[PDB]
Amino acid sequence: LVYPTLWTGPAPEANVTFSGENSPSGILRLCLSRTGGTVIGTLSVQGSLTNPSTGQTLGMNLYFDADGNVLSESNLVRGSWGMKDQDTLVTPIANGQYLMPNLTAYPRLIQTLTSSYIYTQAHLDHNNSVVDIKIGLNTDLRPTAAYGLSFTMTFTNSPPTSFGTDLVQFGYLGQD
Amino acid sequence: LVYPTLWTGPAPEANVTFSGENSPSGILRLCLSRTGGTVIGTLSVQGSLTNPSTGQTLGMNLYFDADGNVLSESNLVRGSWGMKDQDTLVTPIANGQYLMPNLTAYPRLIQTLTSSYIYTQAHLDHNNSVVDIKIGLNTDLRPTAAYGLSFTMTFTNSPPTSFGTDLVQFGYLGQD
Amino acid sequence: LVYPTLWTGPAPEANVTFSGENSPSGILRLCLSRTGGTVIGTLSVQGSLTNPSTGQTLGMNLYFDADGNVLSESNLVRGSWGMKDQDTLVTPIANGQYLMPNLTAYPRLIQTLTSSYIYTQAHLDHNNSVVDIKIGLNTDLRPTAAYGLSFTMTFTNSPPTSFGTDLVQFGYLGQD
Repeated sequence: LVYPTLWTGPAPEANVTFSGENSPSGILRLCLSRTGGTVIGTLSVQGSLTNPSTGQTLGMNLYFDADGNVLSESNLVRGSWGMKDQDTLVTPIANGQYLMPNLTAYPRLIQTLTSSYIYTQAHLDHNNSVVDIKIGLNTDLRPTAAYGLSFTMTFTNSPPTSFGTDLVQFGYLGQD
Repeated sequence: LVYPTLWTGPAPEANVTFSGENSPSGILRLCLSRTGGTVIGTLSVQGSLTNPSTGQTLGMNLYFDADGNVLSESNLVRGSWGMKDQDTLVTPIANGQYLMPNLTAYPRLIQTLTSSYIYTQAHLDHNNSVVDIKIGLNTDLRPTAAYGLSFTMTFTNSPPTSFGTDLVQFGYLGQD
Repeated sequence: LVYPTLWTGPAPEANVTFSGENSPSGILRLCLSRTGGTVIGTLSVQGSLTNPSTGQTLGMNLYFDADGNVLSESNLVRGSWGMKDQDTLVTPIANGQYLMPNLTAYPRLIQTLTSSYIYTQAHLDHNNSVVDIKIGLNTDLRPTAAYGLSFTMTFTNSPPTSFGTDLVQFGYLGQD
């Protein structure tokens, strides 16, 4: 048993709208691969807010069904998520559940467990400005969702109009 | 060749006894998977100390035999370390050596090599306080032990009565 | 598919020459393994400068051909890069492209994309000094190089006459 790889594609186009935004104004480069029990995530985000949002934090939620497909309520455009085949996405995902966060380790809708979060930080293009990122495993999700993956970015002060981050990695326990 | 996965299970109960403590009062969520020559670890820790520990540091040591079994003298109760089968533990570990720290990269009982340590840090439930973890590969071990992982946690001042960390990750070169 | 593992070996001898030095005065411990779409790197560096360097930063470039062998112009001596067979190093590298950074995600010769970089940090043996490490995916190349992987270490003041880092990890998306 070798597991599939779920991703947004290597070099995707604008594929994420942010809270209170009309059209998609950011690119999310997410990719999940697995060995043994462990899923490994790689992440990089860049966007530009069309409005100066009065708030030091800004977030972005992924919600998945039982097979690992992204649900429409997510901040990611459905089109931009699938299985890795070479340098492309394969659209109808199969056996995605294996790359999702383990439901016993990271119980659904329980926000009070530190053990279900990953705190990390990413560097920003301009200056040595750092963004804190907080990833939430199964913590933030809608009734319809089976799994989840929340990304919350806090800025040193007020978010810039435009930003790109570096490549940030993370690991967590896979389901099954 | 596909390697096995060793872990404390996905949602273990109290399973570590901290130095100077009578009963297990801490939960260690550890998991080691592998591809190629690299072993990937995920760590998350929660504890509470029945007495107020006069000391900034707080450690816990794992000692393994040749097959990758946790030895009695470890801070982990040995009932709580096994192979992954779905969400369960399998108690006779077979071929665990592949997840142990490479004996040539990280020689036994040589504490003077920086290359044998991983310095990382975790976030603590309360505020955002950090705690510095220092994993030591084969550095701290008993005579009878074959391999070792030692975790030391330095708190910014004095350890709290109770605490839970986020999910931390680390990689190292595997044996064989 | 099961991908190979490329590395400098587990406990290599002096195998890297720093920009300006005539002989190798450094030890690079690097290993790349892969699972699914993700390549996972481990890194620790030890070196000493035979002169006092007027330069706060310090850097070493790896340049690879189509199969993932290191070219001569790389700061790493060629002798010290190969495939993993247990604790040894196998020299005709076959099928190494899979461990190299994906060319669609991390375009060649392009340095203005933050997404092509991995900012991280290592701890230095003496005190709790950190050194900032910036890995560049295909950003620094020679006309002959197919792929590239550049490490730049910025020190808090001038770089010391000798140093050793702890073990540091990163992930990126692999080619094919």
